Amino acid sequence: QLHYTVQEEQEHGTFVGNIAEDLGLDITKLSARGFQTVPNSRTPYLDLNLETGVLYVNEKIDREQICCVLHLEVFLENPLELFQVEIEVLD
Amino acid sequence: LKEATTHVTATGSITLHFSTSSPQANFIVSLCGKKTTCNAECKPPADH
Amino acid sequence: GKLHIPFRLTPTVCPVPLAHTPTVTKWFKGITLHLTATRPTLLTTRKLGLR
Repeated sequence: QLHYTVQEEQEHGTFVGNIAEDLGLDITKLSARGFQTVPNSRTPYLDLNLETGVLYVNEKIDREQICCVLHLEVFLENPLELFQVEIEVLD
Repeated sequence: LKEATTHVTATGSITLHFSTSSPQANFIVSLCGKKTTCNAECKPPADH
Repeated sequence: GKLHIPFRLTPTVCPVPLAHTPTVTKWFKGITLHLTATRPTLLTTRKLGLR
């Protein structure tokens, strides 16, 4: 449901998006509710910090190698919810 | 009976709700200490 | 030596369909469930007692 964008050849740890602040989920309840990346919609270019609910760059984004966008999913328990993030890469 | 305690002022009228499984309702209401018997003839319910 | 076997079978959540709600008609000591299901769906009934 989320739509984010990144520039071309960003660096590791650079900001991409804030999942919790955009979805309205409470930040301090992420650990008790089990905020975690869905094992299916995983990418080798973007990872999210579990505590802050912030998705950032894990590996340098190669525009030629990945291509056309990237997809990721998060899941939360008690209550059980699933969310999808789609990220554009510029040229 | 549905309810347990009733507010009571003086020389008045109150109402209570109850459930039973018998066609006859011959039973004892203990209104606030003492007993009082009650008689009825109940009907079968419409809903199965 | 030993190598890891990757792709660990991990728990997750995943959606399942919710079937059309049955139409219950009530007759004496019983109920008739009118059921619509495009795909095969499981119906399980039990009695709330000794047997």
